[PDB]
Amino acid sequence: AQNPNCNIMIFHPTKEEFNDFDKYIAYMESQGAHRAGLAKIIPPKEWKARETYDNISEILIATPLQQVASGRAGVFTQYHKKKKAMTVGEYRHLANSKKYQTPPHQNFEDLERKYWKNRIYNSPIYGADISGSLFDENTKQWNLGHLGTIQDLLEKECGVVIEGVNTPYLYFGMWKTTFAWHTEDMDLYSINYLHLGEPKTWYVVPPEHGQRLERLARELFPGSSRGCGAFLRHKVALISPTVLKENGIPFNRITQEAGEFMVTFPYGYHAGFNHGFNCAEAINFATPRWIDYGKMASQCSCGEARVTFSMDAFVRILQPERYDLWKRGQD
Ligand SMILES: NC(=S)Nc1ccc(F)cc1
Ligand SMILES: O=C(O)CNC(=O)C(=O)O
Ligand code: NI
Ligand SMILES: [Zn+2]
Repeated sequence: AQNPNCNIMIFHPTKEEFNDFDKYIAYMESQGAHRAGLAKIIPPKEWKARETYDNISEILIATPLQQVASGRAGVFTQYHKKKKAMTVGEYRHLANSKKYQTPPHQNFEDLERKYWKNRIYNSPIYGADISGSLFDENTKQWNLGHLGTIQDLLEKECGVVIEGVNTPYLYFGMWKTTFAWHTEDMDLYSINYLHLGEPKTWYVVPPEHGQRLERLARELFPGSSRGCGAFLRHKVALISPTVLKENGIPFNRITQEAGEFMVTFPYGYHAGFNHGFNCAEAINFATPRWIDYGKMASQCSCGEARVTFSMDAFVRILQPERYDLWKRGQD
């Protein structure tokens, strides 16, 4: 078996290899990349997402989110407080202000130490889940707005035609902005391109060990666990690498820099933080290997998770027994 230790693998496709997206995902998996839950893909030197990022300041962040923490440094939740709208130019200025800017640091490891020591004592503001794309329409390779849709994948594999669409989202981040431990909706893949700015550090649990993370989360957030059998779907819980190590949870970490893609694989739990002002673009996708994960995906039915329109069809077709209860939490 390839990659038995479930290490995060890094790929350097040639421009020829970068033509066929599906084929290269399949190649990565033939080398065992999915066992880690996360892979890095460095694009060919000849490739670019767009010409410049000089004219993005007028993009609107309609609902910036202030991420307010509760708990202890290594085990905490965050809730999202809605703030007034601001443009990307205004947001960048805020990110670079004395209150919010990245502190002096020696290297990525030093900054990581500072993040886990001090994150809970600050409330950074995130521009998340903004529908849109920064890929040039003439970019033909690995354009996240031009991927085959999940609905067409389900139709190709299972013969059922369903409603729904599948478009990218933009994320504008600043120092300490945080993404909580989660897998994707319906345990789908995700792909994330860091367009511009400071790095993003990722943590990931191998899919074959996801239930170990779930068990620890139930122990560490006992009230949340009683309230919902799938509360990590709420995307609000953080557990530090130190606490994961103390509890013997297998995981890996890696830092993504501007110009690099990350792919998360079905049922690969991940979490992380931004180093400073940046912009990422991400979208979910599927392959034939995903279908069995979609059939088995846990669901939140307590009402907190609240998902896109398009997940309805996924649950309806792949999980018909669960559909009645799930839809109740969504109305
Ligand atoms: N490459 C960068 S950081 N360009 C940029 C970012 C924000 C903005 F408002 C205008 C331009
Ligand atoms: O970048 C972020 O804030 C979160 N991204 C993801 O969880 C992802 O791409 O799957
Ligand atoms: Ni994700
Ligand atoms: Zn729930």
